[PDB]
Amino acid sequence: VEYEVVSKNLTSKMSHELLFSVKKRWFVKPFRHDRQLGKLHYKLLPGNYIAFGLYVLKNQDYARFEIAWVHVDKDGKIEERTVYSIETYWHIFIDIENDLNCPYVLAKFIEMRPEFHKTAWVEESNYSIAEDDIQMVESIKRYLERKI
Ligand SMILES: [Mg+2]
Repeated sequence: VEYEVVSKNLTSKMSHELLFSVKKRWFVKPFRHDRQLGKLHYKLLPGNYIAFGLYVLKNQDYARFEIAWVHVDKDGKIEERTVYSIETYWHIFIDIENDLNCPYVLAKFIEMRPEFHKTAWVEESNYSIAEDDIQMVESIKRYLERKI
């Protein structure tokens, strides 16, 4: 199964979506990264993945952050759900990058946001976090709650 997520930076707004490998425990290698529509493409062994989404209306100093759970079965059948959604000031997410005491995956995801008018690029990372998906997703929430 190849699944589609949006990844675009426009003068008005950005929308930064990234899948995550519960299995490899670090972001998923996209084969194609379309700059022509604002899209990423994915090759993924059927199983469990976390969609990290970041939407930002800059003229509103606005940013909505969401974590969804992507469950796709051995028949290729997709089903999603959001597990988490926070809304907040965009300027706050920027500072979270520099925040040292801030969940690495979160603090790195913010870092992978797309260059102006282009598509965020997932890198070959052979580093793996300590926590399993649940512990992680939690501390990513534990933090944001406090950081707002
Ligand atoms: Mg299942």
